[PDB]
Amino acid sequence: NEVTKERTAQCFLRVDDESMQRFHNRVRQILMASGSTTFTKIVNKWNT
Amino acid sequence: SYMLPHLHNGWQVDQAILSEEDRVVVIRFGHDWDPTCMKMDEVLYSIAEKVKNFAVIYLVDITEVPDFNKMYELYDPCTVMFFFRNKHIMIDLGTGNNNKINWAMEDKQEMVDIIETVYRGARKGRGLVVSPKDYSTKYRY
Amino acid sequence: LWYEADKRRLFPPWIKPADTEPPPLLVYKWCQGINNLQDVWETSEGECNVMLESRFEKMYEKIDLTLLNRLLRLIVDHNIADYMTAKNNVVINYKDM
Amino acid sequence: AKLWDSKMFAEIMMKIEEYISKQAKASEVAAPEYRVIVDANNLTVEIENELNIIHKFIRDKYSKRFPELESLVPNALDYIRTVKELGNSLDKCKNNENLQQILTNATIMVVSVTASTTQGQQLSEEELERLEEACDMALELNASKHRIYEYVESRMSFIAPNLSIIIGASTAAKIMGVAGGLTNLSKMPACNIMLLGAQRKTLSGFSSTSVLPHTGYIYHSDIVQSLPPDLRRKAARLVAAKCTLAARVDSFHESTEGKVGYELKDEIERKFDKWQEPPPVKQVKPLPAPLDGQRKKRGGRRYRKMKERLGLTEIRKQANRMSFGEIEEDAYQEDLGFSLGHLGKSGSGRVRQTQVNEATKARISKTLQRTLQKQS
RNA sequence: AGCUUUGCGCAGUGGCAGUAUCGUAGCCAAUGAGGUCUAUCCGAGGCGCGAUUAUUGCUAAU
Repeated sequence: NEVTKERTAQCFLRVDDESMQRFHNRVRQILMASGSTTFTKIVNKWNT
Repeated sequence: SYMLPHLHNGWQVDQAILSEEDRVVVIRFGHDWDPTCMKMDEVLYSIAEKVKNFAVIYLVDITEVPDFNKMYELYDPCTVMFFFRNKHIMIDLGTGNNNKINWAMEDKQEMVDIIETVYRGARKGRGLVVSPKDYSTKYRY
Repeated sequence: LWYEADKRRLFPPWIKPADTEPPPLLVYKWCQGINNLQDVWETSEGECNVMLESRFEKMYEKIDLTLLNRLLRLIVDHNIADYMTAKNNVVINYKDM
Repeated sequence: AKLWDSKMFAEIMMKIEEYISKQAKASEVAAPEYRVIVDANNLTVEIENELNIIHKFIRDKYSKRFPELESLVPNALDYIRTVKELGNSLDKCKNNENLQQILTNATIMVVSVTASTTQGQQLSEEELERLEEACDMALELNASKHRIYEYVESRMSFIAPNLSIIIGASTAAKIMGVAGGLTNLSKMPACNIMLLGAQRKTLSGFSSTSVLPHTGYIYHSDIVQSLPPDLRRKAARLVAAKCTLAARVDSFHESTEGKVGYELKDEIERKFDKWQEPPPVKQVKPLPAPLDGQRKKRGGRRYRKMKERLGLTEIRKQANRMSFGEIEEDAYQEDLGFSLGHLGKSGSGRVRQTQVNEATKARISKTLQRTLQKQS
């Protein structure tokens, strides 16, 4: 609380289902798009 | 399926293998009424004109021609065999069997890929060629 | 357009889909702003907070071009707005159709 | 005031023409029939030459109440009808049925939005004895124009048999009345005959292609509209060309039985069903066979330039080298796995920076540069 | 007598581009090809197909 400088609330953070599903779909489309891609290309996409 | 030329007796398929020297003979052994055989007998339709230069496709019903079942192991529902200058061109897939494609696929580019690879390896004079794609899985995920 | 709309304060502070604040810092600022209110966490009288999170459904598709041109002529001269709304009206082409 | 007195002589002439046309309905049941068409065409030209000035007067007088509506409603008669309907108070635009019969819904909404933000002020009662009088005489002149339109359309079965069959007598009348007569348009190129009655419709925040640009009565004729929208322009050019070919014939009154008109119609229909003919048989060439061992090739300045374009530039070849056992900070956050290797690396390489090459500079095509020249 | 303009030929020197050249006993075309600005204006080729190492030859190595 900026006016009083005291811990008055508590914000619990979480990743929503939409973001988890989007990341899972991204990994899926990385994996399925691996007909001839090198291992390095796949892992670079994974790290990114 | 029905559009591609058909072979009726044992002599005709041997002649079709022998009556060509500068292309590859891709024979689809099986039953054209099979759901599996009809899945890829339309892929072979969609590329018959494209591969005219280096491939000719004949269809054979093993019931109509019960002469190659025992020798070439015609007991899977659908089989594809490649012949070059009267020589069965072995092809190394991801699957254990390296003499045939005993499953019907879906993409019209990969079959031309395999046929052109077979032709390329047969002009050199090999007996076993290596497919580009690996079929030890289905890449599904 | 963006440089001018920043030089002259066109977009108000509440419209920050993407401001100088990154989205996580946007979340932090928004939460701290909720907390910083005078009596936000007080309910003795029986008051209550409510919070609505929605989105304008099919906002992009339901934009009438002529009305958009009329709204755009307010902030920019007529020629540029006409160029915008003419650019929006254009043939979309797929493989065949 | 002056315009109303000017139309008085034109009003008397129009009454005389009405008496002649009513008699034409009885005489056709020493003052020949063709002259009753020629003088009527002159009279309709004159009533148009008065409609334009009365529309200008209306725009000048009504600009005090609403100075933007003329820029939004281009067509004259539409402007007179709109200023007659809206009146001084513009609150009569919401769900107004008679506005719809004149204006497109899009332009209805644009003029309503402009009516919301108006800097014009209300008009006095004196302005309402001028503007409404002018609107009434404008509607009267339009009624006279249509009442002679029907007569001219009926009589082009005789006055211009060749032109009245290619396009139909209705559009034939619409294109001969506005052109100033058959003799006038006979001196007119087909390119200009296309733009006969081509309204400069105000694009309502749309692509200029959407609101037909450079479109004339010939483009709105029944013959061209039968064709798909893509071929209409190509059809409009041809039909207007054959229209002027028949017009030059009809000006001097040859082939009154329509032999040249029928020939031109036959040519138009032949071109039309040639354009609509389905595409022919196209062979699907097979893919080329895999190549053999070796083939002899030529070499010279062209091959040298090909080797220069595709050659490994020193900056390119330096980027391929990727060092060994030297972690580097991941450049290009948005996509890692893009490391420049020895390019700009302290591991190895030249002391001086690898200078950029000029042969690899991006270049535009010849035809695209031609498009750039023409566009500018 | 020279000077000089324009088109078409023959060669010569040099520059530049190879995502482009070429064919048209295929079709249409100044009786209008084709039109984005500017359209009572503009106004010459366009389309479809075929050849192709994105014009084609030799010599030269391997």
